Amino acid sequence: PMVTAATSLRRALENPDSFIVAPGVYDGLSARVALSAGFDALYMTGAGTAASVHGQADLGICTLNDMRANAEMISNISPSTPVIADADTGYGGPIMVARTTEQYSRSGVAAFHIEDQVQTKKILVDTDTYVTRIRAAVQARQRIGSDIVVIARTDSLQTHGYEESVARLRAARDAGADVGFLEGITSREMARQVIQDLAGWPLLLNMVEHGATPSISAAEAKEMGFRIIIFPFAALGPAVAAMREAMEKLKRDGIPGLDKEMTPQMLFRVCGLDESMKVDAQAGGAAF
Amino acid sequence: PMVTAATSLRRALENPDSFIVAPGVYDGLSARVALSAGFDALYMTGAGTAASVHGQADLGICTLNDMRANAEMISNISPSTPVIADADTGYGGPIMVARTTEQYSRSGVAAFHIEDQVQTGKILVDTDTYVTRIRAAVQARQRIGSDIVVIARTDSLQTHGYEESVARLRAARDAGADVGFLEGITSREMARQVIQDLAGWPLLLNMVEHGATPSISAAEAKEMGFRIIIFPFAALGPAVAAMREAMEKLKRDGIPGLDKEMTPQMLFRVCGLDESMKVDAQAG
Amino acid sequence: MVTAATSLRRALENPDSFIVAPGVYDGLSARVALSAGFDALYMTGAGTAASVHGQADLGICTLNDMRANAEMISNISPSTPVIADADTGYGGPIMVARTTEQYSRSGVAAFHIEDQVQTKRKILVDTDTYVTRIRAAVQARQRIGSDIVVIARTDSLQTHGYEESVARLRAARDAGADVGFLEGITSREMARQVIQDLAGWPLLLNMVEHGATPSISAAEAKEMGFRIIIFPFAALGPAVAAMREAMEKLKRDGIPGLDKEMTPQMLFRVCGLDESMKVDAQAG
Amino acid sequence: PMVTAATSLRRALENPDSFIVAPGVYDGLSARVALSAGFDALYMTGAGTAASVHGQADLGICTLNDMRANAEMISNISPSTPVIADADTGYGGPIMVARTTEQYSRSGVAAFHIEDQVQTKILVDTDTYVTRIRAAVQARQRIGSDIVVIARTDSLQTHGYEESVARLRAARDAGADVGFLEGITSREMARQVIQDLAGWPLLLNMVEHGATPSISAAEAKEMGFRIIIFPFAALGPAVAAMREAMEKLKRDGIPGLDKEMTPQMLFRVCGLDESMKVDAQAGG
Ligand SMILES: [Mg+2]
Ligand SMILES: [Mg+2]
Ligand SMILES: [Mg+2]
Ligand SMILES: [Mg+2]
Repeated sequence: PMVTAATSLRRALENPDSFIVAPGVYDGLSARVALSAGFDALYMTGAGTAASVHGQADLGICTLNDMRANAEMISNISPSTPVIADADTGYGGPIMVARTTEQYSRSGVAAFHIEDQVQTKKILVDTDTYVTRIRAAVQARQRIGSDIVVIARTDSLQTHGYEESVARLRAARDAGADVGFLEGITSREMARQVIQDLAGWPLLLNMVEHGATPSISAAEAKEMGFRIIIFPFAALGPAVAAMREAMEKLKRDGIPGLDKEMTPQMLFRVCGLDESMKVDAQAGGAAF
Repeated sequence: PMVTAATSLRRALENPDSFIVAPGVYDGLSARVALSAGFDALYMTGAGTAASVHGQADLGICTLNDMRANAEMISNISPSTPVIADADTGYGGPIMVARTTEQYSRSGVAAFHIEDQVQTGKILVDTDTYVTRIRAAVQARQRIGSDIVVIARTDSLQTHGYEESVARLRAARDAGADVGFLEGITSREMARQVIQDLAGWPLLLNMVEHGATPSISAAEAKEMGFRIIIFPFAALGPAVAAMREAMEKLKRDGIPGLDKEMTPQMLFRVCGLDESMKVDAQAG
Repeated sequence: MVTAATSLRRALENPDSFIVAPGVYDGLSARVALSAGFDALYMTGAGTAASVHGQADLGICTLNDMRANAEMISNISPSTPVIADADTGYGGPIMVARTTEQYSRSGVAAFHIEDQVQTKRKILVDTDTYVTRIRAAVQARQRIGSDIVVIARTDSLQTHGYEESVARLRAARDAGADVGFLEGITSREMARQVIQDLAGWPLLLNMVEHGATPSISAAEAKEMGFRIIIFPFAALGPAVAAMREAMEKLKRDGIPGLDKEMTPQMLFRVCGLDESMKVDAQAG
Repeated sequence: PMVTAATSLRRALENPDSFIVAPGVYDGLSARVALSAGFDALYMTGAGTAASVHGQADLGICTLNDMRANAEMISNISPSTPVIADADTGYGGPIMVARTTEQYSRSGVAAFHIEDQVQTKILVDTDTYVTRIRAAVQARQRIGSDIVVIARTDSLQTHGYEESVARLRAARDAGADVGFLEGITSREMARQVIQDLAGWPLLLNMVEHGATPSISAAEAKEMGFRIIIFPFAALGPAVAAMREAMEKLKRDGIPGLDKEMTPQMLFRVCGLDESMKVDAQAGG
């Protein structure tokens, strides 16, 4: 039988000693680089999928199709490594939440977050309608015997302020969500409070540096009491800076002038050539 | 009415003076970042497509669906910037070579390259099979009236040597292909020779450094007489070295330590936010 | 390079042309309608939902799903106009713009956008949000020089009344729409009344039988002054009733018992094997 | 603990008493319609996929992407019901056969077939064909998938019976679960193959009016087959019905569809009530 990295994530979350550190990846390449560096979890950023798949800002231009194709691909690079995937607002009503839940599960996604924003347009949907997306996800994975981890995100902080944020989290905890995600915590003090306010329920810190949140390392998050830290820009920021200074060097020099170690063979190795080659060798033949 | 950058690439190649630099791009970011640097053609690498879309080596794992979708979105980031796309071996026989051709045209691809390998090393098909692909591609764009530039590429140098490569390319030239492409050129002298051996007919140099070919710059390639130069790992080697570095620093420190400017807003404006905002604003 | 969007556009500026488009949901139903002699086709979203997804018409189809099926049907016979459901444009003006650009590149002759909320959890959006949709579509096609015909549909007849329905149809006309589409017309006096309320603007009749709408045949509808009549269930209804009977009979017998002309050779002929064979012979 | 119909099928096939009867379905409609007729296995046909998804003959036009998506939609209408899908030649070499196998597994497909034709009737040598079967088996062992590997040979009309048998023995020995002699030409050949490969599950393709005699499910079972498929069960009826309705609509200018043939009815055939329960349970 098939196993998923949902089940080992779930099992690590039911354990108070485990802390999940998941760099933000957005494509095959970033996923391979992060895995080679020895990360035991990855986070598929939706801002990065929008940037890579469509070359757009994150304005809600990825469909279910895009987002699931990208999460399934990242989940199956290393199937025993948990992937936490953005799932925006679930791509419609409860029928669409269920469909997303089932498709992410079949794809081997370990966890996905679902938020309280309006599909289209930060504009928010009433709490009732939000818990409706939560319930439909929990019931969907329940129908298919899936251990996928439901993360409940709330984008209500700046809009409606701390207590309303904590209210909407608690409503989603009561409707079955496995983890809470307060977007844009504004101080270390608010991060300690929310751990205490939703005591005993796992929480996820979103660590995008240089924004509403002070810079909190993974050892410090763990000690404040979070259960997951994600860094959605760990790969994007570096990649964009280097591609820009590489492009400009090419435009000056007329040749990329890459280090003698960036052979194409090496980039196929980063992408698991050796493993493909033994998959081909094992089937008999041949081509290598 | 409705316009493709194949027409304009096409006329550049007709001007004996135009020299085309196409850096290698693989996704929406690399594409956006290269257009921001001021480049006037792009090159969609299929190795880069296999690495980004699937996380795999360049081993023929991308389907026509896969490649056609990545090339349509890169092509429509800047619809007036010619895009040159890997089309591999045209994704099957004549019927599939024609779908690939029609699907790339509708999508506004400016040029694509078809090679002489099995689908499917390196390992080669015969000149008659290879020319059937080339003729399927030409006759298909003629039926729909597409100006898409058909690039005939050969991988026969390593196995069969120089005269075999040249004759495969003459065979393709005679079947209608607009540009030649001798892959894996092994010396400066052979670069000078192919150009004169196929005088009159424009040629593409694939410049992936530190492989089979000496390191030739845009400037040395235009002296030799190439009409197009491409740099497939131009976005992708820099992105890999930078991510690897950032990940093993994040592993040691427990925090990215990103430069103050690498913010999500930075990325949004790199990805054409101010224009997305104008579109919405203009609709009401 | 041409699309049927152009020819449908001038068919609609010429006052004597009337468009008869039977509902088609996959490539088979498209090939069968074309063979019957039909000069236009209508891609039902109801049917697309049922076929690609095996689901009721519940807003479960994505722009990815609708656009693939619309490109395919449009390109079975590129010179025959295809009118495609485009639901609510799959989001805000940013998505409405993508939808228009993608259908245009796809060869799709005409598409329709409505005033329902994208995601229920009939419920409509206000008129300004609706007009924003229609405006995003006109502007999007104008930027890329696309002739794709923009059909403004309203589902407000039941929820708001006929006077409101007419006001939303006039507000869509003012925003640049090419054709209007009152959904669910309840009588012929209302039919003749909408044609007159929006005099000089072409209107589309949705003729799904046994609904809110009396039975109006292509000729009567032309005579009244409609310029397009669609029959979304023309293929779906007969396909479903016959497959259900075939299956129950196979369940009873243990063998299908099909007519001797129900063969894989008849299928392939239906689905243009002779032309696929002309194409492959040509490349050789 | 997420479960797949591959497990129940593979376990049924270990139990001699079990006989598998599956009609051919090509899309969500024809699959809803067969399931409602009481069937407990479904066959996804490749010729019907090409005709529905692409509008084309069964010519090698479908891609892994086309074929895996239609397969996952069909498996997931009734996930406890086993679905046998076509997999052509597995879409490349060991690497693509393995992707095909992984992706089919994750989609809930219960069994698939891989045959011995060239990717692009012309056959590949036994060794190459066995490499695919072996790559299928090893791919699914690696992920712990119970997916059923069916080995198909199309060698009969080109090489005759004894070559056919040699190819299934070689697929068998490499790990395939079931054998599929395409185009069996008599009742005697049918008993001879079942026998020559005793104790190895066989499948009978039953497409009436071809080279195979009409053999019903009951007779196939009595013979020794473990699986009977009816690829054309839904295609034949669908095409004839639509043709006839299309021609009638052309003459009459109105479908004149039966009073039963409505949206409500389609939406019920495609699971409307179950969609509404799911909604009411969410809200809550
Ligand atoms: Mg998001
Ligand atoms: Mg390639
Ligand atoms: Mg619709
Ligand atoms: Mg097939």
